[PDB]
Amino acid sequence: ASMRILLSNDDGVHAPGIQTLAKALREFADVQVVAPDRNRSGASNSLTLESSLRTFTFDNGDIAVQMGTPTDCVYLGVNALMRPRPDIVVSGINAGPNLGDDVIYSGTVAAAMAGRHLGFPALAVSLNGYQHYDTAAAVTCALLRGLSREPLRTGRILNVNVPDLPLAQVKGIRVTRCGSRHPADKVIPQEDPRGNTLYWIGPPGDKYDAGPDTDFAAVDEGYVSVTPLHVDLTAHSAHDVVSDWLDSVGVGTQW
Amino acid sequence: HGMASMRILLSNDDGVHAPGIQTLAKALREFADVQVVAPDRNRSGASNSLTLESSLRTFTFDNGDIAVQMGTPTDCVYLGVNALMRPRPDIVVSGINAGPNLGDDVIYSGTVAAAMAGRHLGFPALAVSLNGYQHYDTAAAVTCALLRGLSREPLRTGRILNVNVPDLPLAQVKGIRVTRCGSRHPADKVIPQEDPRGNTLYWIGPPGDKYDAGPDTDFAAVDEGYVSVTPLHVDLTAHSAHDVVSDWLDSVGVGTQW
Ligand SMILES: [Mg+2]
Ligand SMILES: [Mg+2]
Repeated sequence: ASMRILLSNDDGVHAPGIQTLAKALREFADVQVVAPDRNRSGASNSLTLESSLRTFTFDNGDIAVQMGTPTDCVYLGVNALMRPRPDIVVSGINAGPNLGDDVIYSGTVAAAMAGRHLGFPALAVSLNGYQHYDTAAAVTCALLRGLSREPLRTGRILNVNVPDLPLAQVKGIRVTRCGSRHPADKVIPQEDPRGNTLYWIGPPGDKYDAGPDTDFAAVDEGYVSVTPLHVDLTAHSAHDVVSDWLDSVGVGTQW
Repeated sequence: HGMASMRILLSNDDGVHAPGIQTLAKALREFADVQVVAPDRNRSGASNSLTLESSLRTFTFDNGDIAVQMGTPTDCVYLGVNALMRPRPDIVVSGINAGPNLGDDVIYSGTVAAAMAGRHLGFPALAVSLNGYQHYDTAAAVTCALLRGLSREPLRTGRILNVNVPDLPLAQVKGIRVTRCGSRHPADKVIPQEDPRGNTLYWIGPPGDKYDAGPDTDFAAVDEGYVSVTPLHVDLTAHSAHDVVSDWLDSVGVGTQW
């Protein structure tokens, strides 16, 4: 009768986002934290395959995985560290948005995606700023109460982006689709003291597809954005064009 | 016709030293202008990860190959396209990977991620994976064929092609199928291993069993000795769930007062 939540993030176990959320969730749910030991923004859906992973348990039960990715954390949490397995994965609250085509790089999104085969759809929660963690926590709690009110029948992952506003100013929720950007192109070089050039990944590309039905627009307008995600990367609409193309260029056929 | 008619950024996730990338490099160099930009070590499992908290250093080998030190496959393509290469590449080719990248494994794949990073270029990017370790020459011939195809006629729709090659002599490959990604059961094994001081450390276990591996899937194509070609995109939206999620929110009163 009580929800059992595996809580992770990509900011790391000590981040205000995850700690604020953990506090809110523990009011009405059982919560196990399994999270990276440090900041893994940009970890996307990476997994540690070449080495075994070391865990550390804090006094309050929180588990940190040393050099663990967000996916590593959920993998260990679901398969080894929680008995019995969790009802759900919640990942967040992230410091900063996970919108549009940025989502494939997101560690926060990835931890949620790793929980896609559990009893409840996974939640990835990101704040569009750094101030109103309480607002994002309230939205998450509402969603979780929601999921115990009626089953959500389709969608294994919800990507939630919350405006960085006091709760009273959040206008509502929009169900959205992922927008997109032009390709990022600006690298930031910086010389080391020996005059060798090192390279920083620069800013994202300008918004391309950010119209009224997108996650970008919803957040800009002061709404919580909720996008259902899946892991199928197939571009189904391209099927026939590719097939005809192959025949036309004679690849895979003699004639 | 043409020893260097196409400019290729060649990357992988196994790293610059991998036989799969070196075999492919030799094959591509017969007709293309090839620049290798790849990880300095095996980054299998790197998915679409990228380095944000630190700057990246490059290392150039004697043959002109570039490794990005501690670089992920996405780092390599991002840097290769945006800073390192002149002229810029016409296309990204990622591979040949030692091992399959099929079904829902693709989102965790460093090989696929490199190709995905080149999706905005003149030609659609290729990720190329061999279903095993032996017949790199087979995967190379298949890759060369696709590239020659792209120079004969441009591909209209589809920005990334995920190519899986059966580990067979070329003569035994039956043909080519355009496929969709299948999917697996979740991996569920954790392999514990005590360190010298008695601490338990954990290894990620093997992939789950195939779940969706029917006749239209990448899994089935490879299993019956065909090259699988799946067009991929980066849009993670489950568009078919939109109405269900909307109706659901309303029915549970989340986001509305009533
Ligand atoms: Mg983060
Ligand atoms: Mg690999």
